[PDB]
Amino acid sequence: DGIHNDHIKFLLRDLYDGKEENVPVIEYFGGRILKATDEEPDIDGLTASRDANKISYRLSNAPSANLPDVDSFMQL
Repeated sequence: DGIHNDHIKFLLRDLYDGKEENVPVIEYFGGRILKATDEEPDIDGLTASRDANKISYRLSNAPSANLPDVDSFMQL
């Protein structure tokens, strides 16, 4: 703890000038998230709609073998 806290202190004082208000805050300490200057789904076999109440994703019922990564589909 000691070693880490000297680090966060050293680090605050050296890049936040004491102001812990400057230290950004997240819900839980998890993995960084990817920013898209797009924000629009350029994804095949997937359609994307939304209101103020609901976001709709649905995948083409066409038998064609074009669908999103199981990975991508969950990042979304």
